[PDB]
Amino acid sequence: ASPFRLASAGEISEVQGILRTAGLLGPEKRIAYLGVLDPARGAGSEAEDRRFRVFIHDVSGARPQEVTVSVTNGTVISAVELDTAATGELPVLEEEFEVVEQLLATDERWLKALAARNLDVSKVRVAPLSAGVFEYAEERGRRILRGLAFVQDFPEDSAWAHPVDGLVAYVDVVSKEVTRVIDTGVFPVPAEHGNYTDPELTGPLRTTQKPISITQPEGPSFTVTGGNHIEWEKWSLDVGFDVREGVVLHNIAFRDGDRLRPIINRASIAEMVVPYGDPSPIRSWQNYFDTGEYLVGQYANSLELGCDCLGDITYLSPVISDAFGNPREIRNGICMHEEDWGILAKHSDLWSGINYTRRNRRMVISFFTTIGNYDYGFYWYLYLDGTIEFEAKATGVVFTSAFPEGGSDNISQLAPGLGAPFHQHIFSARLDMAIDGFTNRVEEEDVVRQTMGPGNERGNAFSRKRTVLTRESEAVREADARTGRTWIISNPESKNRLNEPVGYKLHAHNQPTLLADPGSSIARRAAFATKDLWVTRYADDERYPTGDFVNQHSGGAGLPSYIAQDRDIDGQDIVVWHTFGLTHFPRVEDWPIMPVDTVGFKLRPEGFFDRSPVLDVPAN
Amino acid sequence: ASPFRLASAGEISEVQGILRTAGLLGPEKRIAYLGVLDPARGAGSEAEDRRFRVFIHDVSGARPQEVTVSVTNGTVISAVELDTAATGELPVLEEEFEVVEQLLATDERWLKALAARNLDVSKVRVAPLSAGVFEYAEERGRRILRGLAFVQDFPEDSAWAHPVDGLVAYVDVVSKEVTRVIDTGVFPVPAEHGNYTDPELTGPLRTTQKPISITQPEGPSFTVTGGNHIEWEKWSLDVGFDVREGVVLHNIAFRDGDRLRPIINRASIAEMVVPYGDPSPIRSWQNYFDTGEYLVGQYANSLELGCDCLGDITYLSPVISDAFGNPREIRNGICMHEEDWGILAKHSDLWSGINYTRRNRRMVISFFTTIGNYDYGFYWYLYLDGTIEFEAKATGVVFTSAFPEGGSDNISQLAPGLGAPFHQHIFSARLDMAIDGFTNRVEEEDVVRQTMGPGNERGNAFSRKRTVLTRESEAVREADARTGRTWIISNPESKNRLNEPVGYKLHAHNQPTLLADPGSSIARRAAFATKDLWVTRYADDERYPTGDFVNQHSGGAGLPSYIAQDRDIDGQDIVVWHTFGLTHFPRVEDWPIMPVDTVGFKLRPEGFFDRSPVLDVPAN
Ligand SMILES: [Cu+2]
Ligand SMILES: [Cu+2]
Ligand code: NA
Repeated sequence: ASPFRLASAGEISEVQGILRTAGLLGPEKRIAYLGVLDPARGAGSEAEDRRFRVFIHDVSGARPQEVTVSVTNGTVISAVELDTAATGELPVLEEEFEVVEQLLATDERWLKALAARNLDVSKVRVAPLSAGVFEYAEERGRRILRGLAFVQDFPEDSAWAHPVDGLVAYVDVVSKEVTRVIDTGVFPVPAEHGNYTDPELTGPLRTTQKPISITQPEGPSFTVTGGNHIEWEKWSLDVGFDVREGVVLHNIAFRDGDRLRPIINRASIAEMVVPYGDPSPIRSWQNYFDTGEYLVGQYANSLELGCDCLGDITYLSPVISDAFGNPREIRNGICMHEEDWGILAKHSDLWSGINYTRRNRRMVISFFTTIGNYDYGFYWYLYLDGTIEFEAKATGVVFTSAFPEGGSDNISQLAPGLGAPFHQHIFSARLDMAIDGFTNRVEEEDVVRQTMGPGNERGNAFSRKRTVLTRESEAVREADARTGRTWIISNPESKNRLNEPVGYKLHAHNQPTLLADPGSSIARRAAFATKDLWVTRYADDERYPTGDFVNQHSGGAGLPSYIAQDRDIDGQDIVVWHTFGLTHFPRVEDWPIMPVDTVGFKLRPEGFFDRSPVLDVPAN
Repeated sequence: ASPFRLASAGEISEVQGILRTAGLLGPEKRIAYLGVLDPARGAGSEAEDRRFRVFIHDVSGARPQEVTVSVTNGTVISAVELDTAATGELPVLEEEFEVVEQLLATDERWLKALAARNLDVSKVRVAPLSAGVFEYAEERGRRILRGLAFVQDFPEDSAWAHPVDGLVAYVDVVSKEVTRVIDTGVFPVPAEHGNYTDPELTGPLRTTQKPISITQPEGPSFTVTGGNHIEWEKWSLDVGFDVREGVVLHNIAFRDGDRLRPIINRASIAEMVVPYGDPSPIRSWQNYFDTGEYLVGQYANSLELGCDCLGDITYLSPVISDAFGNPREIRNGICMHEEDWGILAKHSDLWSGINYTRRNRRMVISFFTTIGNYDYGFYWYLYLDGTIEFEAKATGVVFTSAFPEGGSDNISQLAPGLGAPFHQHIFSARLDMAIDGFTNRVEEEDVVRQTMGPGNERGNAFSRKRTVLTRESEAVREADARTGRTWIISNPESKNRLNEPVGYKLHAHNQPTLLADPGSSIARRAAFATKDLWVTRYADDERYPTGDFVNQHSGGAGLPSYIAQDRDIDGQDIVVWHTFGLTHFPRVEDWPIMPVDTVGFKLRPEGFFDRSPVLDVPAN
């Protein structure tokens, strides 16, 4: 019934049938992206029309197409031919990754480079990576992947321990041509293995860890209805899944007495970029747009009970399309559970004699994705007190290189001869806000220091200032941790019982933003990552901070083009885009497999409620 | 057996006897502080000598004394008379709290102020607050408390809902004189109650929460020996307790193979200040030094199983002295337990076919204190991967005032006519470092951006720089979140297998430091709070960042005086002092009892180990 329900296998099969009947999905076509469109703005609107957006690639080299289909009515709504040299290439296909290593194994330049290093081609793995846009004019309008080589000594060996530095190749994956092979010189291949399940490396396993048992004897406190609608401790929301963005939260609302009060209409991680900071020509092109180029939902893991998710777990198993339009289920791809979260509130009062303690808990919605060497966990948390938090967990195996003799300013040493280039992991959260409805505004709040003098004779006073962002051209903001800067999203037409506008406050971690030179290719393609906060007026087609087609696309799309419209955002339907990330100088302890590091953000009520919203929590 | 064992009831009883026989503990004497002294520096220290430091107050007006006694030998080691106008007053005594309300209840100025407001003196509670040092020359050398009034409508009523603004009194608690009563005008006393257990306010309690059962069927993974020595998952440490500082961690070390490697010699929260930013003369003097003036350990809560600490809990019950030298047990004052902490490391490798997941855990050592309206939880965490983290949890009831007609730049409105002045909560962690031994140094690490040009043709490179702090005069540092600034504590004489000095990196939260004007009394007395990081050379008597006697001390004591010695800290026995805090603009949701907010810091290994230290964690 719900328009926000997960896509079903039948819906995906029906999209395939509709495309086939329309003549759009013959044997030379491949589906590079397929996802459900959210309902347009309008309460009720069209009753039931589930629409899907499809990007269709052609392996014969014909122009690709963007197609919108109505699965309800069995019709193609629109189909447009794309000029990829202008608007960008489609996302990378899983089947294109395998092509790179195979093509290189028969290229005379590649074989000659490996022979110079006394390497057996049968043992050389090639990491196929997105190409970006640089100085190679022949790449415009072609689908290019770039390949970096690693040696696998035996089938269970971690190839990441054995990078083949000084060598890179570029491959046209449609015409199946190796365009360039670049060899800047022989580096020793690091010889130490990185096999973290080898007892020679682990030593004997610990026998000291006693079990921790987390159980819910009466079951969990949340309910799931309609497949993906959650009700938990006054919160209400729908859990969506999109092959590009991964988990998407819809319709986040809080039940305050008799009233269901909206907070966030749609929350997602709408892009994530991983730029590398090594100026070697072997790697200076390396920038992953995991969301926009690779599609993080496509690579979601099946999560194992007791290992990945511990406790009383409820799973969702989202369905995506494969490259031919057949449904593929990601079994146990989303874990949901509640967690104890320590003390919520506590006070022992001398004068009244009352001692009061209450415990907190949070609802957790998570998934994990694996892109090559890296593994990322995406965690959304809802707390009893109205706080919403996102946390990204980064782990996996660091990307490696040789460590140059004499050292490096841009690479860490992990093991003898083994380096790890400096890089960042930067996320963009897209928060389509709906604080008590859609009439919202953003205020920047700074601490204000005051000078000792008249009206402040003891020099103790301090204050704060709020500045309303009224137009998009002034809504590109930077962090300032030293002034305690936060941003408040409020509804100027909905007041609390003190006659102040209701609001939520965004607390950032204030980590560095994109470090690359502003003139670089990556700064132009990932312009969102250069500033901490952007606010736009809502528009149906403004979905991603990097635009629709990120692969091999120059600048020109995404947030800088949206904000040029300079739209009114003072008490309007607005979207907050928050950039946050980790700057990774790898340490020895990250090798041979990296312990989790985290980054995120949170939103806390700011006069949204008329008093604490957790006065009705029982004592247990 | 261990020199670091908790003080026992028998030890305190023996101190009382020694003082009594020496003639130092007559009926006019009160113990304001008593604590065990740490062993002096000595890698061959064998002969047991348990020494206690005592501050003795005299209620008849005679000079107080600082006394050191040896419990082992039954002797007074030293006894010095204190000139408090010079070096500061002794900490506030619990018995002096009651004296303020009783003295004001018979003062004709106070009674006339209450009569104008139609307040029954029997219902007026007085919060007894520390005085600080301001313009009143008559207070130098006298023990002063200041009192602010709150109305309790009935014995179980929350008086904090009913502040009596416009009224403050100063009291000499030794001569039992009311020195000043200041009445700046009548403000309405806010009438709404704040009784968070009243069903009229809570509404019906939730019936939706289902239980979360956390058990350890084989018991916990840590061992406790000698009363307070912990071994857990390669970690080794001693858990101390001091009536001023609270929980103190000693001898933090990590067992790396067959070697016990020291990391931190002593960790404590050595001061915490709560400065208020309301310029009203009723409150412009208000600054709590909860550690230095009140002693946070003496107000530690007894923690209840299943409410305060959930899971398989091991308790410590520290012993302190009362004002007469009798031992007093704080039953269940410290909770220790381990808890699951999500994913530790995870990777699914395409090329090897190996799927790997391990879970993380942390050891938790905590206590809770209550000082008047506020309640603070102090949490130390040890993680499997070598991370050490501190977290403070702030809750309780916010301090209130009237909300002025026409509003305020320095006070939030919480309820009709009820205000909450702006304030901060600022902590100082004192970390006596011992990274692989005592020869340590500190480096400041900044991210370095690079410009596009030769050697960086694509404009992607970035780097970092490290600056060694070589003398105390250059070791007062500020945060810089925009450049990703961290501090590394390393041992230049102990190298990892890559021939780099072993180290640990301190990650701050980069919250604002003290906001008061630099010329203010509070900036002088809480100078530590004006900067994020200080490094000193270790000295036995440099224990607190604010000096030994904080109460009514005129300023400059502690860190500014220590740093002025300008000692060598480059490869020496050093102490790191980290300032961190919360800036609190109270929100409606903080009333009538405030949900927990948190702040803290963490330390992560930085080439301390030769590879990841958690390769031997089993799958379970
Ligand atoms: Cu990384
Ligand atoms: Cu506060
Ligand atoms: Na919106």
